[PDB]
Amino acid sequence: MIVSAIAANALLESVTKFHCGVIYDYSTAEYVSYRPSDFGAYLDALEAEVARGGLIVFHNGHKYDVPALTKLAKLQLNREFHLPRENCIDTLVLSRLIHSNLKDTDMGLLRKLPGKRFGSHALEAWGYRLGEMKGEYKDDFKRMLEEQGEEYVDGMEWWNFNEEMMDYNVQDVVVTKALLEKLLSDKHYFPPEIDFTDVGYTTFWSESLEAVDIEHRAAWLLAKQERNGFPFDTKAIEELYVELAARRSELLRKLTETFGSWYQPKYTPVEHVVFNPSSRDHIQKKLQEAGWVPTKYTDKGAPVVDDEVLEGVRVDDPEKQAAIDLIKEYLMIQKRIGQSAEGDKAWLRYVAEDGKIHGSVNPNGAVTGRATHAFPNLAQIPGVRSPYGEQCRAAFGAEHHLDGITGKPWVQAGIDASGLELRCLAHFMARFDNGEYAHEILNGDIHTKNQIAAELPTRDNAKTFIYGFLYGAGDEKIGQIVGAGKERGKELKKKFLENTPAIAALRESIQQTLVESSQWVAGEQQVKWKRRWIKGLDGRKVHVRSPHAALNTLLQSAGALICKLWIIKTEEMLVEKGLKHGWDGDFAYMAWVHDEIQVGCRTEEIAQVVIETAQEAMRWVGDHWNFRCLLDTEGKMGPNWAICH
Amino acid sequence: VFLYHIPCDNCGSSDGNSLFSDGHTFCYVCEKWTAMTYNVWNFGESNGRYSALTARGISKETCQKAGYWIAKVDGVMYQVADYRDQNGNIVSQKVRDKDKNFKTTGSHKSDALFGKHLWNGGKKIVVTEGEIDMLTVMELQDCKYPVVSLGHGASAAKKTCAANYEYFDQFEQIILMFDMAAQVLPAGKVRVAVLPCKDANECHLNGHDREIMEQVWNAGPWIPDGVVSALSLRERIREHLSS
Amino acid sequence: TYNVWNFGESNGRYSALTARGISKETCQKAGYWIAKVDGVMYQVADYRDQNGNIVSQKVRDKDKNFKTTGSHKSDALFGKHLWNGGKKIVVTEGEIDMLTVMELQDCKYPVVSLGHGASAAKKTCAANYEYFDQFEQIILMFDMDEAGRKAVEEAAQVLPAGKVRVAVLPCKDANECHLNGHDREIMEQVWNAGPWIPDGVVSALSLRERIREHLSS
RNA sequence: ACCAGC
Ligand SMILES: Cc1cn([C@H]2C[C@H](O)[C@@H](COP(=O)(O)OP(=O)(O)OP(=O)(O)O)O2)c(=O)[nH]c1=O
Ligand SMILES: [Mg+2]
Ligand SMILES: [Mg+2]
Ligand SMILES: [Zn+2]
Repeated sequence: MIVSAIAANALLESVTKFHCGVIYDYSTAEYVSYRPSDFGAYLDALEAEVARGGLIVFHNGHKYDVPALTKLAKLQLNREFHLPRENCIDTLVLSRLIHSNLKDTDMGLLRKLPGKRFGSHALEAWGYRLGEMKGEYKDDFKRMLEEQGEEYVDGMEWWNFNEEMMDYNVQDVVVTKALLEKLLSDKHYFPPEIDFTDVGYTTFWSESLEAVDIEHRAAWLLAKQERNGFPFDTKAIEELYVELAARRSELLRKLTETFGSWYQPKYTPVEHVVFNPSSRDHIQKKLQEAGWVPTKYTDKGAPVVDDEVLEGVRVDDPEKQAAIDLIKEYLMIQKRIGQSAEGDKAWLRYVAEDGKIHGSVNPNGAVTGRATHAFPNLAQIPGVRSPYGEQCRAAFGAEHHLDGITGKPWVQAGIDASGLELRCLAHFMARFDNGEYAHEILNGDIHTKNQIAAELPTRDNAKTFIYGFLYGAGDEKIGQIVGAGKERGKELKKKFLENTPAIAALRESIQQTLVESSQWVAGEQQVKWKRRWIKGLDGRKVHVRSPHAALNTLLQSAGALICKLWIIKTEEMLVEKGLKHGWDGDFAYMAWVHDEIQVGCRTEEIAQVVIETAQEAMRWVGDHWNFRCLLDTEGKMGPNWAICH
Repeated sequence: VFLYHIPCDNCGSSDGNSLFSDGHTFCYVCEKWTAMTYNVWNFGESNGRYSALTARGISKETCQKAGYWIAKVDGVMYQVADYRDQNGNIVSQKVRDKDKNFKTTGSHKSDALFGKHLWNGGKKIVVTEGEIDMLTVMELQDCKYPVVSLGHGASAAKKTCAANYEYFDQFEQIILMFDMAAQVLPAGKVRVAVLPCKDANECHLNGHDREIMEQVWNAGPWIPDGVVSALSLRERIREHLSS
Repeated sequence: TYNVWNFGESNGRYSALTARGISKETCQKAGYWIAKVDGVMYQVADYRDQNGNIVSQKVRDKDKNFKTTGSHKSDALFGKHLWNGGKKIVVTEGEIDMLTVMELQDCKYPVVSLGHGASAAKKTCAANYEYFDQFEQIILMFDMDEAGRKAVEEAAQVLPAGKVRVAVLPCKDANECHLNGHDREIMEQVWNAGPWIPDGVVSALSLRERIREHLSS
């Protein structure tokens, strides 16, 4: 087992040059350094450690470091260099599962950290937390150039090689080794009956938990689909921007003549301030002086203003009754513009040269094992029920990738699971009601018949209501779904509690398992805990934030892991079936939002093979962990991500 | 840039205050923010108030960002527009009034531009000839896309654009909005669009502002001179045929 | 403007150059140092005469401006006083190129630099005809730009013929080839450079490919 | 505080 550290010139998007690299070994204890001219020797050392059957320890190695080596070894000296995924291990993917909660334990330490490093899994932040940090390269280089007198141009100091870079690379691999010893000094994930610094890739993976293996496979696959990208159409979103940027410049002209300006106190100094519809103070004032009473006081002196009170508002003047609808449309158009094209993290500021969007996906960002999406967020674009939704999802298509050998577009397949957490509930409470609840879910659709039984208008409203009732609501927040009062908010709770009297028994079981005493304060809550964590489906200590969200962190943390294994198995069957992953093959993953997957493939027969084998992968997931239910999915085929929603 | 949330102190919220890398905080609940003449007119002396222009249509934040401020000296209303440098310092001013009595103070260079101190990197640039059209394009695009403007009129196009050559070289597509011309810029890069009115303000105040934004993102290429092809004459060959 | 700035009254210090690629030993050898006046650190180069007396300072800021402290002559070279003969000199274009070349040879070959650059090179080469007579080979090392080719074309006329050799570079000048690890090419262009070939004259032997392709189209 | 997503 060796511990390697790299340093190159730029990010993985545009990297062309190698600068330095340090290797430490666990059998000779040698800081074997390398130079810019020793890159062949560096690759030979890594290939020797692979060929003898060992493990290479990087940090952030799956996302950046290993494909940087595969790119540099090709485009600098013309040689193929691939590391097998069962040899490379990471110490960031291990940190995101072992220390999954830094924001709730990092206070009391901020005396150590500067303040910008609060709750960071970066390698320098663990240098500050382990009390082993000797300077920083960027600060010392900036201080050096200000001491010489030449300017500091762009914050790009990895242009030229020097000797301080090697020293801070040595300190970097020191911090990586001192992190690895603590991360392997854990006992719940690594049993203390064997030393993990001399075992092979058949002992290290399969003589420990399954959560240490599934997380590395997920990090590998999600880094690969991050490197693939998402095909994007630019002209069809510039047409949308030029369409609805000539609408908010009419909804203000038509509206400031209705709602006039006023003098507001800044001898009494006044200023001529005009009506700004994006503010929620000007609309509150102009509705206060036009004859409207809120009768809803969230704030202690101000009302609440949102889309559910701008519908139930009536005034005397019949012009303002039409003006309020234009105010709501103006707020919608403003949010649409700021998301699509004018924001700091807009869509048109993260399009590469080849017409694709690369978004970072953190596989373990939530406390319940749910992935987060950032820079930009491709799990937050407007759906097909919101206005201007289909015109925003039609640009995010897979038919915008014309093929590089025949000049033809591709086909997209999208696969969604059905009744995921609601069927995990029937898994978990099947030991109480003897499994006569997990038979009605398999007998026809669940949400449609729930809508029939509860006389909700839409299936989406029934689906919102059932999880709102299930994850511990109050008396009013499920009466608000239909708009009625707390009388209906009580009778719906009684109707869906007296049907299956096992949810309260399961909740009492969770309360008797986790909490033992909870003292009551008139403004707070003081609880003596017994077990703050919950064993998940693969032994991972899932952290619990509040004792009334215990059913939540028991259901969604067990629902995310079956999707996380399903996305791995549905390519482990496709590669073994005789296909090729990537753009130069037959299929490519594009995006993984919390439930469904979006894959793009070359022909319709390959689409049919993928949409067949997704079912077999999901059934193997359902058989591997011995669920008491029967898991099932549903797939669609199309050109873009508006039919394949 | 957004980093994380701290609890606010004035309003007492839990996740309202947001911390940033620049050192300032901002709460979303309590809305509290933390932290010639040859004489440059001082802002505290000339009674500087960032008022808005009603008859043409210009918000207040546009005048706060671009530096186009109304002075109340001598009992009258002056409209001081400021010119800056790449370091961000006041170099020259323009005092304009209703009678257009220009009072150009400070060191007015031959290559001065209005709006070059905030916008140095990007992909597209829109160049106008005045200042009101520049503020109109910033009002349409909400002050976030690179728009500069000339400072010596449309007659110094051979001098102002020619002296600033490494400034315009950093951008990929240079779009002109002079009059509805200069060739000193590098070729294959210059786009010139056509509008149905005199300028951009007559399109904004009459409902053609959509046709402003359609001419920005899909501007046609620059035909160099009065030479023509044999396809754009197709109507005129018809017209002389019917004379 | 005032006088020659002393290093004691301006807080001088002979250090290295990290972002350029020059160690402190070569700056100690030449006399390129950094003063602290007016708050902002100002770099300064020293001009000497043939004897060794200080005649001029040259002060550069952090934003690449120029400042001459006094009488700026045309017969003053940056790096001339240290050598009084030899068999091979290398003439550069700027001033950091002299430190770049003397960094990679440990002060073995005479290297001089121009006081104006490429804009007024003919004036400072016409008055410096008598200094280059004691030499045996001259290697001009200018920029790979249009102004560099124009300066190396127009500056080889007032020099003695038979000794002026011109070298080519894949970089802009010697400093980018020092930064990007191209220390094997600049050491060959000094010892083995290109001979006389002015633009306009074409030898009849080295024209085979153009006459081959010319009768094809 | 507002919107959007699963
Ligand atoms: C709508 C919603 C879903 N969820 C859960 C339910 C699912 O486990 C997961 C995704 O929800 P959905 O995919 O919207 O619902 P579903 O999968 O049960 O139904 P179908 O696919 O047949 O249309 O997130 C919430 O936790 N809160 C919510 O508000
Ligand atoms: Mg690293
Ligand atoms: Mg679903
Ligand atoms: Zn506040």
